[PDB]
Amino acid sequence: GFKQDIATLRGDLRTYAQDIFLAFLNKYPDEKRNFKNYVGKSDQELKSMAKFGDHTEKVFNLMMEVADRATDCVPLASDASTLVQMKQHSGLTTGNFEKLFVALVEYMRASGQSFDSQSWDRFGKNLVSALSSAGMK
Ligand code: HEM
Ligand SMILES: Oc1ccc(Cc2ccc(O)cc2)cc1
Repeated sequence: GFKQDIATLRGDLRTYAQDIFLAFLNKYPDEKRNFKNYVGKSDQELKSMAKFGDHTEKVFNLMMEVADRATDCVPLASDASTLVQMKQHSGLTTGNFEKLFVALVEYMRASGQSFDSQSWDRFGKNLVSALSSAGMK
């Protein structure tokens, strides 16, 4: 289930972080509005850009922590507040997060693998709720 999936993702985190983010950017190309430096690049080109590798991994490092601290796919209020309050998220709305988790669930649903895609969909919904409750528009 969900806890095992966190262990699976962590076991190959660089590869999952990159592949899931690329799945997001390719499903929702207008999301590059927030990622102007990733425009006009193939997947292989992006995976050779230092900040793409570094930042993607740091994002999924924290995403796996927030998942791990959750109870029944419901994140901590402190983790939602950190996500709303981060200088780097000043732009964003809950729709940006909903799209990331739609892409993550579809990636899991297409993978060869026994991911608990249902639990990740709930986690994305519940994180969106926590973000809205903690002040994200
Ligand atoms: C649970 C989901 C997410 C987590 C854990 C998270 C975490 C992070 C972290 C740790 C950073 C700092 C990266 C660094 O500077 O090395 C970051 C930066 C950023 N995040 Fe998020 N993030 C999440 C979702 C999103 C979403 C959905 C978007 C936009 C659609 C987004 C946009 C950004 C941007 C634009 C930056 C800074 C610019 C950049 O690093 O390229 N984040 N995020
Ligand atoms: O180089 C970066 C890549 C992504 C982000 C935020 C983020 C958003 C969605 C995602 O699936 C992974 C990361 C920040 C910096």
